[PDB]
Amino acid sequence: QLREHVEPVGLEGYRANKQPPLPPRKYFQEQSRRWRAKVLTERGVFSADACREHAEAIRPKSYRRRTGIR
RNA sequence: GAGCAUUCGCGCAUUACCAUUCUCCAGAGGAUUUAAAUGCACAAACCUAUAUGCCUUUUGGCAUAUGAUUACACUUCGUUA
Repeated sequence: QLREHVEPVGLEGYRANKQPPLPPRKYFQEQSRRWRAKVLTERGVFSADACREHAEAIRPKSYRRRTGIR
């Protein structure tokens, strides 16, 4: 609590002290899943969208950990 | 039958990002999402199924008359100052 409010720790810029993003929330995961199902249905497996989405899925991602319940 | 000649038309096809790890994982299951009538309801032509008045009720029951009789009117294409 003192680290949050009393000592001066969050006083630098944004480019310093920035964090990796939190992982995508479940609504956005469901939206992306629906988009991928749409793409594989009406555009095909061998499309640029499907292959690019798979290629972006295979690469690792730098994330944080959720601390709260939301 | 040439032509995306024309239409803020219709249907189909197509559009590529390159990291960098603090995301719980693996299975089981078939919901959600997307796609489209050969499904549903009708519509349009096409084919099939006597007159007066009473009651009608998506339609027939009742008297009369050309009437118990093998018989009878009509679709005429015209054009030559």
